[PDB]
Amino acid sequence: AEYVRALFDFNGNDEEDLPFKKGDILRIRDKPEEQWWNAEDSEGKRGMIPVPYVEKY
Amino acid sequence: PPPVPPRR
Repeated sequence: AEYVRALFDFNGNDEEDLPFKKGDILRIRDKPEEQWWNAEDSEGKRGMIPVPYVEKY
Repeated sequence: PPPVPPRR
């Protein structure tokens, strides 16, 4: 699977966004854009996440 | 935190 680690907290701006906290491990599901990817959190919730806020895991 | 990138 493709996983990333949150480098900073992200509160989410649009309703499609996936809010997260620094340290969270997220799984990448799709990359419809270069800097915005769809990911899933440890609870199974899905949403868009900003690439600059994460590092590869 | 870093700048949140624009959407397209």
